[PDB]
Amino acid sequence: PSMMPQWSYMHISGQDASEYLSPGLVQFARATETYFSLNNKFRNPTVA
Amino acid sequence: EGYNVAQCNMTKDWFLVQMLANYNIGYQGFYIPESYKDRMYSFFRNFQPM
Repeated sequence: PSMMPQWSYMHISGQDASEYLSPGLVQFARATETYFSLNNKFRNPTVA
Repeated sequence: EGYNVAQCNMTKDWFLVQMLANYNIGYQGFYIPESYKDRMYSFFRNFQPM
Protein backbone atom coordinates (compact mmCIF):
# COMPACT_ATOMS: atom_id res chain seq x y z
CA PRO A 1 0.00 0.00 0.00
CA SER A 2 3.01 2.31 -0.48
CA MET A 3 3.42 2.62 -4.25
CA MET A 4 3.64 6.45 -4.07
CA PRO A 5 4.92 9.07 -1.63
CA GLN A 6 2.40 8.18 1.02
CA TRP A 7 1.50 11.82 1.66
CA SER A 8 -0.58 11.97 -1.50
CA TYR A 9 -2.17 8.66 -0.55
CA MET A 10 -3.27 10.13 2.80
CA HIS A 11 -4.21 13.51 1.30
CA ILE A 12 -1.51 15.37 3.23
CA SER A 13 -0.77 17.02 -0.11
CA GLY A 14 -1.97 16.81 -3.67
CA GLN A 15 -5.23 17.55 -5.40
CA ASP A 16 -8.44 18.57 -3.68
CA ALA A 17 -11.40 16.33 -2.92
CA SER A 18 -13.50 17.73 -5.73
CA GLU A 19 -10.92 16.30 -8.14
CA TYR A 20 -10.28 12.76 -6.89
CA LEU A 21 -13.85 11.47 -6.67
CA SER A 22 -16.08 9.82 -9.20
CA PRO A 23 -17.78 12.93 -10.59
CA GLY A 24 -21.18 11.33 -10.16
CA LEU A 25 -20.56 11.41 -6.42
CA VAL A 26 -19.73 15.11 -6.53
CA GLN A 27 -22.92 15.72 -8.48
CA PHE A 28 -24.87 13.85 -5.82
CA ALA A 29 -23.23 15.81 -3.01
CA ARG A 30 -23.69 19.25 -4.52
CA ALA A 31 -27.29 18.30 -5.31
CA THR A 32 -28.29 17.53 -1.70
CA GLU A 33 -26.17 19.93 0.33
CA THR A 34 -28.93 21.37 2.50
CA TYR A 35 -30.93 18.50 3.94
CA PHE A 36 -28.10 15.96 4.17
CA SER A 37 -24.49 16.99 4.67
CA LEU A 38 -21.46 15.32 3.19
CA ASN A 39 -18.89 18.11 3.03
CA ASN A 40 -17.08 17.02 6.22
CA LYS A 41 -15.90 13.56 5.18
CA PHE A 42 -12.71 14.22 3.19
CA ARG A 43 -9.97 16.80 3.68
CA ASN A 44 -8.55 19.00 0.93
CA PRO A 45 -4.86 19.51 1.76
CA THR A 46 -3.22 22.92 1.88
CA VAL A 47 0.36 23.67 0.86
CA ALA A 48 2.32 26.83 1.52
CA GLU B 1 -38.77 3.34 31.14
CA GLY B 2 -36.30 4.65 28.58
CA TYR B 3 -37.84 7.78 27.16
CA ASN B 4 -36.54 10.97 28.81
CA VAL B 5 -33.92 13.37 27.49
CA ALA B 6 -31.86 16.22 28.94
CA GLN B 7 -32.95 15.27 32.46
CA CYS B 8 -36.46 16.50 31.69
CA ASN B 9 -39.83 14.77 31.38
CA MET B 10 -39.93 15.20 27.59
CA THR B 11 -39.67 12.18 25.33
CA LYS B 12 -36.80 11.78 22.91
CA ASP B 13 -39.21 11.52 19.99
CA TRP B 14 -40.93 14.85 20.50
CA PHE B 15 -37.59 16.54 21.08
CA LEU B 16 -36.26 15.11 17.83
CA VAL B 17 -39.34 16.18 15.90
CA GLN B 18 -39.19 19.73 17.19
CA MET B 19 -35.47 20.02 16.49
CA LEU B 20 -35.91 18.78 12.93
CA ALA B 21 -38.93 20.86 12.03
CA ASN B 22 -37.38 23.96 13.51
CA TYR B 23 -33.86 23.79 12.09
CA ASN B 24 -33.45 20.68 9.90
CA ILE B 25 -31.06 19.33 12.52
CA GLY B 26 -30.87 15.96 14.22
CA TYR B 27 -30.02 13.35 11.62
CA GLN B 28 -26.37 14.37 11.97
CA GLY B 29 -26.24 14.56 15.76
CA PHE B 30 -27.57 17.43 17.81
CA TYR B 31 -25.71 20.65 18.58
CA ILE B 32 -26.58 24.26 19.35
CA PRO B 33 -27.99 25.90 16.22
CA GLU B 34 -26.21 29.03 15.09
CA SER B 35 -27.39 32.49 16.09
CA TYR B 36 -29.06 34.13 13.10
CA LYS B 37 -31.08 31.00 12.29
CA ASP B 38 -32.63 31.20 15.78
CA ARG B 39 -34.51 34.40 16.53
CA MET B 40 -36.43 35.53 19.62
CA TYR B 41 -39.58 33.44 19.25
CA SER B 42 -37.62 30.37 18.24
CA PHE B 43 -37.84 27.04 20.03
CA PHE B 44 -34.41 26.39 21.46
CA ARG B 45 -33.98 29.84 23.00
CA ASN B 46 -36.81 29.30 25.48
CA PHE B 47 -36.20 25.71 26.58
CA GLN B 48 -35.67 25.70 30.34
CA PRO B 49 -35.52 22.31 32.08
CA MET B 50 -35.69 22.17 35.86
